[PDB]
Amino acid sequence: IGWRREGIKYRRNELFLDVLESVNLLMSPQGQVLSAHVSGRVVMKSYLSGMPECKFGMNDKIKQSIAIDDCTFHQCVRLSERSISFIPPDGEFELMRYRTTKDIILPFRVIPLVREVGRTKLEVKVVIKSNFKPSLLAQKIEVRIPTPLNTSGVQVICMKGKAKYKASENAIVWKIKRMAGMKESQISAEIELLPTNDKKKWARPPISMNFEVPFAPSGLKVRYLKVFEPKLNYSDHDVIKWVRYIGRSGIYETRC
Amino acid sequence: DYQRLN
Repeated sequence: IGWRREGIKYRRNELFLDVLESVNLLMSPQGQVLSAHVSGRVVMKSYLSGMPECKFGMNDKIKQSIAIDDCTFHQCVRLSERSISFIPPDGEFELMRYRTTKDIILPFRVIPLVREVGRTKLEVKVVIKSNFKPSLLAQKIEVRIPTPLNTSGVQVICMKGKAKYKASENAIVWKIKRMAGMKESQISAEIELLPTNDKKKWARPPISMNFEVPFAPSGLKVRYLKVFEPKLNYSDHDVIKWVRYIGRSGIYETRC
Repeated sequence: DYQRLN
């Protein structure tokens, strides 16, 4: 084996699995998902004695059951339910990489409301709703609301988090440290507008979000990670196993 | 965060 030496030993046989996923979305003003997909990778961190023969099993029939459009593996994976079999490198390594498009959990719903006031003001209300287990917290949430070029100033009211008008970037950035699943939040903003060439209207860019959630938006779940070492005297249940899910936004836009 | 696998 060119990726793993042979005399490795550890008193504490332990492994760490990381399900990293980027969830991307393009949503219309009328709530239709124009486009959506997830890109994930499973990173394994393992400190196992010998030359262990592991079995990675996830919810792949295609309750809990998800479809994988495509995917790639680490050379150690022996290709041919039918699950992943390998003798992993020691330390950290990327076990697999995959994409998903079907039955994707969109962690956040963005509901925008814009109202024009003559030519001097824009009235914006943006509501964000978290679509996930209430015991789970989203972290690092950011809502980005674009403002027109002719913005002379911005007033915002937000009961949760902090928001800043960014002239330079032409946008209102609302930041929230954490937010529990199944919740609602809103931001109100009054955009003060300068005179402008009447003829050219404003092409309103989408409202975009940044967030990090503790579950895989694709719905993927680790079932088991079976360790077998025929020579050495530790069995699968001697192994200490941990899994973590870090789902993060990729492109996540809401057309207003 | 990390959770014990089954």
